[PDB]
Amino acid sequence: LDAPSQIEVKDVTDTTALITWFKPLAEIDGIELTYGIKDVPGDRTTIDLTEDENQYSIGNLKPDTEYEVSLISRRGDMSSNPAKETFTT
Repeated sequence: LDAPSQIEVKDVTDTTALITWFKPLAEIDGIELTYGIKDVPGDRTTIDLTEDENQYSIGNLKPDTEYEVSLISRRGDMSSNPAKETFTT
């Protein structure tokens, strides 16, 4: 599976951020989005999106903190390779 393309984090405030991407080429059941404070290994929330969703708004983040977001395309048993980006509030 092809990973989501043109992933951009925009509209970042001290506590919120908007993640946007382009839908993968291949048909997929959904996208798994995982985000958390970059250097805290245990801080990882995963959201399962449906194939139709192309953006996700995150709130209640910590100010002046570096975060990492990772996205994977899914289709049954299969998953794409993860694509990751960092952003700072």
